Amino acid sequence: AGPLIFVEKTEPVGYNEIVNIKMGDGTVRRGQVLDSSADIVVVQVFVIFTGETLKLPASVDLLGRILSGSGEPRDGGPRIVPDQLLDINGAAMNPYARLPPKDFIQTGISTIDGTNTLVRGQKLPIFSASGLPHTEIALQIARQASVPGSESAFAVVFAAMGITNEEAQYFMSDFEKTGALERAVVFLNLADDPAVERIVTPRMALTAAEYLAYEHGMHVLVILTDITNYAEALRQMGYPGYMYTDLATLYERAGIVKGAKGSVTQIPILSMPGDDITHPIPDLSGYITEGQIVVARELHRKGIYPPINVLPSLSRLMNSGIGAGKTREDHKAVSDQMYAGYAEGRDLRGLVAIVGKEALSERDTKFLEFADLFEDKFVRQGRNENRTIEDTLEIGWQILTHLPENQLGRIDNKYIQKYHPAHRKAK
Amino acid sequence: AGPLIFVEKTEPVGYNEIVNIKMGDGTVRRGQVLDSSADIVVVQVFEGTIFTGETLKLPASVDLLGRILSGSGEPRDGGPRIVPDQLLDINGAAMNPYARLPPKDFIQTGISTIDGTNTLVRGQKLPIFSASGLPHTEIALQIARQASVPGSESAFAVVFAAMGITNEEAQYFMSDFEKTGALERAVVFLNLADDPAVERIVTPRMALTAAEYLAYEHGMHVLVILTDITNYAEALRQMGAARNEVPGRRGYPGYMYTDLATLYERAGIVKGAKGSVTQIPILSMPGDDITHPIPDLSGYITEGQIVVARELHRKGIYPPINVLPSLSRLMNSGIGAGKTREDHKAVSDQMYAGYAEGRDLRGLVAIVGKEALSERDTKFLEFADLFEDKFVRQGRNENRTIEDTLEIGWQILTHLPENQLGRIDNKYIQKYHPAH
Ligand SMILES: NCCc1ccc(S(=O)(=O)F)cc1
Ligand SMILES: [Cl-]
Ligand SMILES: [Cl-]
Ligand SMILES: [Cl-]
Repeated sequence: AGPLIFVEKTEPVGYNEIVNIKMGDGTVRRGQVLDSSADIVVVQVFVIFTGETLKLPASVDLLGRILSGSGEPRDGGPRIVPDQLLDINGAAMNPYARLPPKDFIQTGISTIDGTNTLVRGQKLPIFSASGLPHTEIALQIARQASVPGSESAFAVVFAAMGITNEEAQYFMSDFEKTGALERAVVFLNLADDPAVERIVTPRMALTAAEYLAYEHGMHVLVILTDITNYAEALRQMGYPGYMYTDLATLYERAGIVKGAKGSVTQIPILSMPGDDITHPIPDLSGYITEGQIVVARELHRKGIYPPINVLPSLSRLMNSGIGAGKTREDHKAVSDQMYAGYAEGRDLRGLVAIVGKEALSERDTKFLEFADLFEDKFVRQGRNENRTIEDTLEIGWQILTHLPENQLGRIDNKYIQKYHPAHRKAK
Repeated sequence: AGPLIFVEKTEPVGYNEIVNIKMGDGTVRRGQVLDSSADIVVVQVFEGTIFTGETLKLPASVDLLGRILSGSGEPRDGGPRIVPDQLLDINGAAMNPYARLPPKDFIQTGISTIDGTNTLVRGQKLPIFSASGLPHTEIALQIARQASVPGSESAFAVVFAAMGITNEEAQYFMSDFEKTGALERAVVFLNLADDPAVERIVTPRMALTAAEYLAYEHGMHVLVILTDITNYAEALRQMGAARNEVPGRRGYPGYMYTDLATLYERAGIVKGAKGSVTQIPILSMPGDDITHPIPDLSGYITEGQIVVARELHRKGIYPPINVLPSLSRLMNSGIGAGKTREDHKAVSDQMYAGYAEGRDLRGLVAIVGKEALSERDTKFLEFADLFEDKFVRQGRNENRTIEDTLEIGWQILTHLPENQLGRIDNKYIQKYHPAH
């Protein structure tokens, strides 16, 4: 029933106790205690205890720290000294502007920047499944993401839920050794930590991102891995009917912030369970309103990292993040043409398995070969290969040369003459 | 080793047996047997350069319409075997029917969350993405009974192919097609769970060959509904050379990586441009990836998808389609003046944006409480309820024309302040808004 609000444990409470919760403006909401850890009370909202909301200790000094799901140090450092104590439920400060997401976030991964571009303020889930490398892709984006040319500084907030010890040490090591830590706040919730902390983890993370974005004028990228495990924690506390509204209190929290010098961008990982007997398939579609990045078993089976299939992927806001002054003027054309040539080449793989390879026409054979060049040169890149959008677009142009120039129906002749390697002038 | 073909069994055969096959075009192929049922052999052919067989054929005639057949094209309806005009091979090699033209123009399914916001166009492949326990079967059957091509000079037909189904489901589909009269414009292929696996593998090939024959030889727009590609894949991963082999590992046969493309290649406008083959495949998320790895179904998703949402199912709403993750990539080629109506794109864009905003505000309401939400936000919050209750919700038997759909859209859009309709041109507000 009713939505979840998190409260600091200041006095003992009982199950089903009726309580008041003090909101950031001095008003109070009433609810009932649902559960609690030793330090955090979970309240369902509709003489008596009046509770304070659970707070994040907020400071620019959160950057470079690795913390638990409850905000406590996990890196052997001192507790955070706060500038502000901010309600993590999201209710003390409305940082979001009524503005659409826009302008480019360069992940350095061609199958996102090139064909499915992430924009500032967007929520763009990675949609994956058991046994696929969504975790490596999330960490690669956390190492590589930037906002080319932005006057606002950039930060990452990386929140991992229900993870093993082994995973935790791997994530800490990767952030530390690459320097990615120095612009990040990292929240790690272990599988064995109290379960209440698992559901507080993304609220801590989004609070930190809102504080950096709005009070320090930053574009902040929040990567949340992964929401299925968060759904699991609600279930443990089919999925509960209130889960769909609860998820909305996570996916409402994204966008450009007031003043438009900062933004909160989310990339949640939505992984489908590999055995629905023990882990039922949750409906996480509420999070998918601005497109998705699809991690595909076919590509992984073929030994290609990252195994992202651009055809089912989409970024509904891409056009607000690309072109002259953002990426390059020819970006939309090249994206459209690669998409169309790869879709045609893939259908032609079907055709070769109907009529045989030697029956395909010479033109069809160019498109068949293009689908292989696309997967081998454009989709495939190294774990630590950080490609600028220029790099991405020039790979695109090189593999597009395999097609007959007269078959480039998605590219304006003005871009063919300016950028196609057969016509472009050396400057 | 190349393509898989399907052959009339006339004697027992062994695995990997070399066979000569007379093809539908009169030429001969040599190939190796992979598997068989009582009456069908699956053969992988060799390029160019013992048992001699003929290919399994569809008995193609316009008199397939009105008939209920098995996966192999045998009658299920107590009628006589089809009398063929032509006997066509079924693997996709027959006819060479497809044009190099883009899909376009409207198919009216009568369901608003398809036509209104994610429009199906002639020649498109638009999958329904769903999961166990959701009503994807009912949606597939509703579109089969309701679909048409408004204003087209070409005749319309449905090919409905159901794979791996129970006897009770088969009984229900027969009754439904018969009782509503949808049968007279349909060919129905029913494959049962306990029919041979190889018959399940042939089932979508029979169906697509019938659709290509009616589209290309008879100038029809044909809508092929395939339910469920997941159950097709669960048969495929146990057939022939795939048995107990693991995707991505040595021993897994190359043809497994291209089989589903032999189904999804088979759609489009046909030569002559008087007809077309449109597919609505059902892709149910299987739930058992660990124990039954199948070919990746994502290859089927290139022109959008219709997403069936358990949230909406649990709220009591049918059809429980969530338009926000749903997409039709070819929608703009099927809408607007002379296809649907000139305000269609604007109304869809505005519904989509208000619904997405309202759904975000269900999160903000939970964060701050209803009493704290602004008057403007409350109107959008309410709009997402009106969208779900009035536009998404429609009856199983309710066939809305596109005009019925746009009119419901306008009505619910009057709940928003007119100055908040930023995706609708003023020309359209004055012409079509209920207050003007
Ligand atoms: N808001 C209630 C209106 C309504 C309308 C139809 C149904 S149903 O039984 O067909 F699912 C349920 C509720
Ligand atoms: Cl902790
Ligand atoms: Cl669910
Ligand atoms: Cl695969």
